[PDB]
Amino acid sequence: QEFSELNLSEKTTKAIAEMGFTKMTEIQRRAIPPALAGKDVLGAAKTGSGKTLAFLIPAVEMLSSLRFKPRNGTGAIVVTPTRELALQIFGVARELMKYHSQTYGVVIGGANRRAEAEKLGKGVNLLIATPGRLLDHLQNTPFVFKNLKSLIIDEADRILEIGFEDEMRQIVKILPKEDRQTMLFSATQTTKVEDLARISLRPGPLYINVDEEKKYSTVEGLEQGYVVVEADKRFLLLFSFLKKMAKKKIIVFFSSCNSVKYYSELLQYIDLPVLDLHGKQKQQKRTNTFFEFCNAKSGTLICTDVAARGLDIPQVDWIVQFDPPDDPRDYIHRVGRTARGNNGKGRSLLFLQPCELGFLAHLKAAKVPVVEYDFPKNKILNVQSQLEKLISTNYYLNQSAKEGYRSYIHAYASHSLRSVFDVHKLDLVKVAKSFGFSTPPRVDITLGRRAYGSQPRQGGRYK
Amino acid sequence: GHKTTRRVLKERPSRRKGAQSKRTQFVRSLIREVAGLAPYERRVIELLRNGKDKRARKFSKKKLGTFGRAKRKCEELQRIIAESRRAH
Amino acid sequence: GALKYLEELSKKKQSDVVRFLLRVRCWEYRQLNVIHRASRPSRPDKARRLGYKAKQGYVIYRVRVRRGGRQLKYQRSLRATAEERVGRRCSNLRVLNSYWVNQDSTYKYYEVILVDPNHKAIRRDPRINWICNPVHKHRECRGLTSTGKKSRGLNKGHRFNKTRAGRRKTWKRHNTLSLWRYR
RNA sequence: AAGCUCCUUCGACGAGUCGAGUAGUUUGGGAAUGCUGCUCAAAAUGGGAGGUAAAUUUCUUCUAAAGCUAAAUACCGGCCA
RNA sequence: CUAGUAACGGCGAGUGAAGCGGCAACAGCUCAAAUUUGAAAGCUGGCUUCGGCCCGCGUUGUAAUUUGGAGAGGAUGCUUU
Repeated sequence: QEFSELNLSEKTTKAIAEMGFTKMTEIQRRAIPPALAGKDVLGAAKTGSGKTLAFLIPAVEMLSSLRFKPRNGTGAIVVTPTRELALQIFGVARELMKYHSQTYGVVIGGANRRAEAEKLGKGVNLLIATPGRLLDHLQNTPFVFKNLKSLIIDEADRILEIGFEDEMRQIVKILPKEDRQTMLFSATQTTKVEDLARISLRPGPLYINVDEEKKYSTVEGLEQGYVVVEADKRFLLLFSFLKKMAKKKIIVFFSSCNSVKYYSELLQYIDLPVLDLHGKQKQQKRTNTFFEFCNAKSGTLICTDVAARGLDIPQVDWIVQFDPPDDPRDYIHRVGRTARGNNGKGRSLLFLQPCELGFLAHLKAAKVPVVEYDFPKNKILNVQSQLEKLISTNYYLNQSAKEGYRSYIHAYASHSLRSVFDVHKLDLVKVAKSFGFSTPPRVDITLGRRAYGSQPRQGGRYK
Repeated sequence: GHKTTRRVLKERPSRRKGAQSKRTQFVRSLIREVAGLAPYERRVIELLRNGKDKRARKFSKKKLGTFGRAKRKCEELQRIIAESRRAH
Repeated sequence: GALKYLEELSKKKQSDVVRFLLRVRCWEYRQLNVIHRASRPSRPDKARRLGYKAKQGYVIYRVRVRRGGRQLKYQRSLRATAEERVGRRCSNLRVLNSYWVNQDSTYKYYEVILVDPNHKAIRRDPRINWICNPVHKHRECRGLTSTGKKSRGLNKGHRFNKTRAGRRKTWKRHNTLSLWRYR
């Protein structure tokens, strides 16, 4: 079944046509028609099937059909575990509402609280949010959420894994329940996921299964290479690598889309040709770029690890993890298997600072063989002075460097493995020198006794 | 009494006319170290370093006029003692 | 820049730096004339927030005023007495404002920012040339400065019922028998 | 040169002043009604003023210590009518 | 008009407001707390053939931008002199 079969609005059909999507996966074809009918949806699809459109088409259709306005507040709320997933969904929603007069916005932990408060006060019809910041804005900021008709919970297994259980309990308690359609998605099925589906969804769900049963998570047939490099030289090493492994196939993973955009512009100026896949471009541009990379003899493509999680990775010589991996288990097992390849074995290199070496101990516990890569100091192409002159003289590159630095710091702060990757152990001066700064720009890393005679409160109203 | 549909209001920029700003906190902390202490603040700090918190609170209340101002001053001087010990 | 730090320092007047500086200055001012021209403000943050500009036509004048009662208390503030004495010495200037700079056992020292209304640098500036109008002749004598506004009770509210528009005008309004034509 | 919109960026707001004690003066007004003199002397999700027996000070409403400004108002004096 | 009400008082003499409501008239603004910092861009005087030349003030801050029911910076596309 194709997208023209359902009687969508002409604005939504035109937007999907511009994306280039004419055929659906199983999860879209099996979720969009029941969700347009008003039924709550329980899903079992993984990241990369196309679940984003599967929960964004009914929300956009509801917002357009009820004629929502910015004075009406939030109509649909999409809760995501991490900030980069929220930004990917925000890019998809920006592409989807190209012709829709409805507003869309993102609320993520680590951004400006006052600017987000003003954005919510002005009116955001589709709100893609992170649980802690969403709860903070729901509790302490004045904005309209009384006309809520759609609550999408995406990737609930990861959110329950990070520790947002009580946050989602208060979120479901706060949010209105009458005439609200709930769509919850999770790649696994645990007891906490069942509890969340019980408190959130109505008594009658619809359980849809799009998942491969032959997951090859074997812990022996693998080999993960790593290189220990200090922060202030990290990019330089990558640049040297990306100039020495020319005439080869390299995939590079970054933590954020903003750093991908910054390094794309940076490598354009520093005469190293690359290809970029970040969520600020058209979906058509991204598909054409990935198709061109898939049918090339050489070249390097830089993208986000969560952006290429749902991507058919071709045969490449090198898979480089420049930034800390968002999902270390998934990274090691699945990305090492896609790095080894169907034919002659490629290699999966991981960039480690000399403060995250405990990851190696984790690789000792999982019984995964490791390979250490060293590099001579004299073979690093030193372009640091040119980089600093470029950052100091170019206003657009300075802005991109600041955005990439902030995105890297915030993604490092919101990390599942906080023991291996701790922001407090990071030297901000050195990593900003890696981004090309003489001084590190200002960022927020974080973002007894009871009273005498005090008995617990039993009455009164606090707002 | 009468039933009307209450609106959600725009956030007032006059709200919190004190300081949640980090720069004013930085300036306040730097000036404290540079300027030094008042004689009564030094007496309160020498009582707090000896563990005589009750006398310190009474002295602060007597020389400030309010129990809340005394509490705030005693917490500020205890914080100064804590960072002075940390630097020591 | 630096004026924020000076404002925070001025808010700790018994700290060691400010106490030392206040005592040394008090000694010097005590041995000077009662009303003497000050080359520059000793408290630039305070003068700047009161409207002093480093421009030709602006003058600082330090003045000492004997402190204490007049048990009849003088209903006039010591700061008002300072502005009046300076305004008579500089009868060609307009008193803009004044502020406390020091206090001793027998005197309280104040600095008065004055403005020359005949200087062309003041007459051409739309931010200050309101003082060039003849309705602002001797503002300190009619209770039109900050101390005058405070002592006349010119505030909004139920606490200032009899003084918010002028005490004597309110008394004359309340004590007037209004007889209309058709009674 | 200017207005608006948007936001993965920011947002500095007045101190010998508030306030406490005390002596006068003033007001219909001890939340001292206001002012002044003396002694002590602040704060930063702060401060001021109110509402409320309602279960603890819940809530409400404004930003002091810098400044300008026509009209409606007064008028035994000035130029006239 | 409230209202000779509230409130205060050898609670005697008495003293004595204000919010709301109707009307007359209506008008809003300027600074300080920011680094112009890729350029003191600001101003008083004197000399003039009046067109532009000197000394000085000022960086311990003169212009522009901003004044918290705000604002700034980027981006953005219309609309204004």
